Amino acid sequence: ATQTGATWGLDRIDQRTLPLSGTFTYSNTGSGVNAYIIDTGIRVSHSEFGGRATAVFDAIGDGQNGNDCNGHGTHVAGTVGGTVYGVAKSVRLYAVRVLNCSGSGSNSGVIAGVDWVRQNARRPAVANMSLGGGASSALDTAVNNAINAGITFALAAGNSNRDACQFSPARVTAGITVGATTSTDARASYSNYGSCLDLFAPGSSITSAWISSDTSTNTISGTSMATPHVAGVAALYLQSNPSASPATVRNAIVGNATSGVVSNAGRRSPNLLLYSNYENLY
Ligand SMILES: [Ca+2]
Ligand SMILES: [Ca+2]
Repeated sequence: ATQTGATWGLDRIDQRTLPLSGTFTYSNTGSGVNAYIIDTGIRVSHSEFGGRATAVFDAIGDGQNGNDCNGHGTHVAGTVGGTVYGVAKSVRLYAVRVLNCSGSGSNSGVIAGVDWVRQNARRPAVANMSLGGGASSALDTAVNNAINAGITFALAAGNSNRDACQFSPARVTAGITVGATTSTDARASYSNYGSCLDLFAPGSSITSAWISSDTSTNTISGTSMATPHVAGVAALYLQSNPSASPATVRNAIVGNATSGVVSNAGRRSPNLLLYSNYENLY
């Protein structure tokens, strides 16, 4: 299927080279795949989700019961799986709320959320963590444990224009750690960089769902916006390869990526940009 009038980040990932086509083509939809959005929640009623999003976990305890009162989680969910703004347009989406209305949360609550996904995820599964903070061996361990249980993790690199290896969970090697690019294929000014990245994806001026209403949208930037394009592609891959381990998924995403197109990628960064096209028997 080919989507016309596609937003730029989707437009970019289905092709190797610029210029943008205005189109996003996909052969799969992530039907049958489960995507756990570890974030500020999801406004599950949003039109973008068509009933495919549900709230499953909330460590904040403010009475939202997984609903998003920030926007970030909804926006991220929309990039993974929204009808118009998403990569994997039939994926199931699950709100694992570990951040509050200001996008803040205890480390303990984040670990609880990861561990909930380890124990309760429906396979095949992808988890998205567009969040981070200071180095935390406990959180690294929770993420490693969940990956060892068979769940692919997409991890934001962070937004300090620093080496990502200083941050958790970006420094978890087994997770797919994602830096941000702009529409000109430059590394975004704020993107973290370095050898803990796996690849880059579109992260600046990304349009997706928001929380002001069930038809709202917002256009924002971050490694938080890059990450869900990777999670989405992982869902596309997992629909065709439902028993694939996280190592196999990571190798398939990194091995398919477009090489050499990211400008100013930063010291020791892999010069690789997400690419969504996988071939199939006919
Ligand atoms: Ca395109
Ligand atoms: Ca990693």
